[PDB]
Amino acid sequence: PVLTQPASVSGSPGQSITISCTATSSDVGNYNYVSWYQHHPGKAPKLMIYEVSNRPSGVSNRFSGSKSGNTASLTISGLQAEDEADYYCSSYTSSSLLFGGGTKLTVLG
Amino acid sequence: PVLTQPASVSGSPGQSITISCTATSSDVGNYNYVSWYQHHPGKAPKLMIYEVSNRPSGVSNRFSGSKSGNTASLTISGLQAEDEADYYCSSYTSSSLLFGGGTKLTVLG
Amino acid sequence: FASVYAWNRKRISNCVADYSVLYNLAPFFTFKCYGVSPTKLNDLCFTNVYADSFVIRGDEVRQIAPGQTGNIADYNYKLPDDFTGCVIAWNSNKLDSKVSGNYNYLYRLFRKSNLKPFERDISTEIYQAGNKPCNGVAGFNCYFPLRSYSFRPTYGVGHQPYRVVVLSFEAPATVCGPKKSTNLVKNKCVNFNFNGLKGTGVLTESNKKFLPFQQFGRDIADTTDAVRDPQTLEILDITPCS
Amino acid sequence: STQDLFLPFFSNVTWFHVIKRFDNPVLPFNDGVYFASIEKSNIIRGWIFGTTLDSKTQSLLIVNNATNVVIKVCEFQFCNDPFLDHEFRVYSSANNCTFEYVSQPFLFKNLREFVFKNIDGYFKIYSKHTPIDLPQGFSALEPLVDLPIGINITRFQTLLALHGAAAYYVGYLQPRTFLLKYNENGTITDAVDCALDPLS
Amino acid sequence: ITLKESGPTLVKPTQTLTLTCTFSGFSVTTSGVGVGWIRQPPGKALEYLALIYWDDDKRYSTSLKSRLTITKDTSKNQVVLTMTNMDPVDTATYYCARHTIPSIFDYWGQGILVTVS
Amino acid sequence: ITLKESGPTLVKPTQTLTLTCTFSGFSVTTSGVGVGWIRQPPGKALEYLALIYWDDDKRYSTSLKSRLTITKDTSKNQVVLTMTNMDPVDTATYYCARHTIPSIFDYWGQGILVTVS
Ligand SMILES: *[C@@H]1O[C@H](CO)[C@@H](O)[C@H](O)[C@H]1NC(C)=O
Ligand SMILES: *[C@@H]1O[C@H](CO)[C@@H](O)[C@H](O)[C@H]1NC(C)=O
Ligand SMILES: *[C@@H]1O[C@H](CO)[C@@H](O)[C@H](O)[C@H]1NC(C)=O
Ligand SMILES: *[C@@H]1O[C@H](CO)[C@@H](O)[C@H](O)[C@H]1NC(C)=O
Ligand SMILES: *[C@@H]1O[C@H](CO)[C@@H](O)[C@H](O)[C@H]1NC(C)=O
Ligand SMILES: *[C@@H]1O[C@H](CO)[C@@H](O)[C@H](O)[C@H]1NC(C)=O
Ligand SMILES: *[C@@H]1O[C@H](CO)[C@@H](O)[C@H](O)[C@H]1NC(C)=O
Repeated sequence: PVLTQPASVSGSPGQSITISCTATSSDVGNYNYVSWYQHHPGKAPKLMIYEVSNRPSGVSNRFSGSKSGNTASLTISGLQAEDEADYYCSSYTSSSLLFGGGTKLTVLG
Repeated sequence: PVLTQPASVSGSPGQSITISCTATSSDVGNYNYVSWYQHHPGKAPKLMIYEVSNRPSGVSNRFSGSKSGNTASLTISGLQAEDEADYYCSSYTSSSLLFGGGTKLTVLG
Repeated sequence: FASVYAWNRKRISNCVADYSVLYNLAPFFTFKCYGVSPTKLNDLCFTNVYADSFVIRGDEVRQIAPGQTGNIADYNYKLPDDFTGCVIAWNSNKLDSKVSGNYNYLYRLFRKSNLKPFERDISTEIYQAGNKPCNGVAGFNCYFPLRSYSFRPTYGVGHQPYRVVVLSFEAPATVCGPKKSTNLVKNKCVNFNFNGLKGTGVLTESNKKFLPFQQFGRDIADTTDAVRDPQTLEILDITPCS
Repeated sequence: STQDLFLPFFSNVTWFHVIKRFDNPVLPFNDGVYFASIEKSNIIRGWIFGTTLDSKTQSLLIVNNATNVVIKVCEFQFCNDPFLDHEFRVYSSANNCTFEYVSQPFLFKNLREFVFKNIDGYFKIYSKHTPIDLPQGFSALEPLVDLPIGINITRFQTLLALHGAAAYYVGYLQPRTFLLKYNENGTITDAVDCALDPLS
Repeated sequence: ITLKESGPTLVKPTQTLTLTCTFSGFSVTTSGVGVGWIRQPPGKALEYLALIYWDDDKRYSTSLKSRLTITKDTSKNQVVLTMTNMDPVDTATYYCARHTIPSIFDYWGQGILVTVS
Repeated sequence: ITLKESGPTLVKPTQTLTLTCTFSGFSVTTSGVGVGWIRQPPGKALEYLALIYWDDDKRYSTSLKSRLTITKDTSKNQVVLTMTNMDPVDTATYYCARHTIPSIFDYWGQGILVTVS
């Protein structure tokens, strides 16, 4: 009953970065309500993706996602130097909601 | 980065002998494109085996081959007095192609 | 074959689509369909068929499918989530590879955003990765969009080149499968189907003077009593069996 | 007895002339069109069928020449007054093509009759050629080709060769019932228009 | 659509922490809309604490169910969360955020840092 | 499938050796097919010199890269290899052969013997 993520991801600006989040339980059920957040130190967490692949307003079209089985992925296309943040996944379980461990993104240059 | 062969091979007619060729580098990669030649002095070199174990047309079924690791072997069964020739191996490397030192075959009698 | 960054499409129409001829191209590596069965291909007649061809690495073949992402799927060749058709790929090392590496096959590495399904981008315009204009000067945070594969004979599985063909299968249809047929039996008593005209009875020689454009005839009760054989163009007189 | 789109008997047929000015208007296409012409010097070469009648929507272009007939379905940038040069001066460019068909030519004065129908996506042509206002007498037209064009038609135009004189007639088909008589060889020899008069 | 937070930043061991969230731009009495609390201790991921719905239905994290109580006052647009028996290890930034189904939390506030000592 | 070789048999020191291979029975301008040269000095094994591909991609032995140039004429079915700065030790029989992937070389010609003196 824990959402599992990679510790970190990296690549050069202009390249594609993939951040994965996988369930380790069946408690997630349909697992069709996966959210992704972008957290900058000193700032409130921002919603980037919801309901697996939808964007909120005020969000760049460089951000998109999808699901396969019980694993979700966040895709960051055209990586920018401004994308350095801690990314988190979140989903529902039978009696609670969970957040992922958090993946640290680094931009190379 | 040199293909290594025995100085010579010998045996009785009607029997089977083996001519070996071993790579001494990883530049060969898959080492799956080994060619064997039978060179009769005064004439052009003839292809006997290619792609490790395959025969060209115009080649006796007495000739076959195989691979183990990064070493190739040419098998000559039913050895004839007409098989007295200098045998060569060839393979690809990272930026070029190489030939082996050459093995001199002698038929006893 | 075209590079993946610049995949080549041609339209297929007004033909008989024999799908057995493409199983004698190479041993067998990757083959998958979608919305269609491999064994119903020589039957279903399509409104439009498109063939998209390109060369990629073996490890990239898995990206050419609905729901996939990575590099090729996003920046070079994207398929829709509702894609219908069949994908064929095979190992082409023996034709495409070179000793020092075949550098004539390119793919896009640097791209501002993901492509739409069946979108292509043939541009080689300099990509700005940083927050400053380089004005064409390939220095820091400034890149040429494309990279080469450099395919070699020494490469193992997954690094070797593969030729990929995607057949997109889509109103009046023009791309139909082949039809089977048997021998014609005369002066006996058979069941029969002549180019869609089904019936039963005895087929005999006819003396009906059909016009050049007529395929079958009828009696005074508007019931079929003669057909033209679609292969021999002969007229067969149809009567009930004794 | 059959119900289909036929040209009603004893109806009004529009008579256009070709010369020194020729008639080349864009005419409507309703349920179907009956086209006929009388000429000696082969001035009428082809037809245009479509809707926007320009490089805005796809259109069916049928043009005959000395060796074959060329049928194309494309988005054509048609001329304001398209013609053949006795070279092609019908359109400036074909930007998007979907269908093409080639066969032997479709084409005492020479009388040629054509029937153009567009049913369920199929554009079908019937025709006959005989030696010779319109003449009296009766003859049925045989089919030429039924093409899977798959387009709409609302208007059409006749393509003339410019460099003689000719004339052509245009009528329209209606969903009437006719009584057709087939002779011993299956040739239609006579017909009755069941809505012409109380005797019929 | 904003949410502001206020309350104690320093709490003594075994005492009770009370945080008040004040929101504006929306109502919490509408269907499908609630308000919840999340915390983030240093070096750790976001942790769910409590959630109150428009109908006064109150739900809590299973591990803190016995320690948390959440109430609301719809006349002032305020939500109050109290956490009893504060431990020295309970040092984290607390956040107030709007709760919905298709998207779990959004419009997160800046958060308030609470240290127990 | 046949390949014939012709050219100088005697070359002076520091001069350039030019050999021409004329082929028939096949076209070089096809995928997967090239033409290369190999030499065999007395008492030694076969040594790779140069390879030209159907698309005019030119490759050379790393030790002779600066000394060899290979070109082709597809109109006459001929391939020409030139080797500059010939040394007294560059005495060998030169061979023209077809190059493919599953088989590095085949259809070897009889070869031409070149001596430097
Ligand atoms: C390609 O050539 C081979 C050998 O003649 C043939 O068997 C195969 O059917 C051909 N491919 C197609 C699609 O016809
Ligand atoms: C192909 O069909 C034509 C009829 O259009 C027929 O005359 C011809 O004999 C057929 N060919 C074969 C091989 O059956
Ligand atoms: C059109 O046909 C009618 C008969 O239905 C006739 O009376 C009328 O004069 C014709 N019009 C012309 C211009 O001939
Ligand atoms: C008729 O048109 C076809 C196709 O455009 C062309 O190949 C042919 O030469 C033309 N015939 C003449 C006499 O120009
Ligand atoms: C060409 O016409 C076809 C319909 O026949 C249409 O589907 C296609 O998108 C058109 N292509 C262009 C470039 O307009
Ligand atoms: C023809 O017109 C109808 C409307 O009456 C429209 O629904 C149909 O799509 C049109 N077909 C073409 C090919 O434009
Ligand atoms: C049918 O055709 C024949 C010629 O083959 C002709 O003599 C006969 O009169 C025709 N029958 C009729 C009713 O026209």
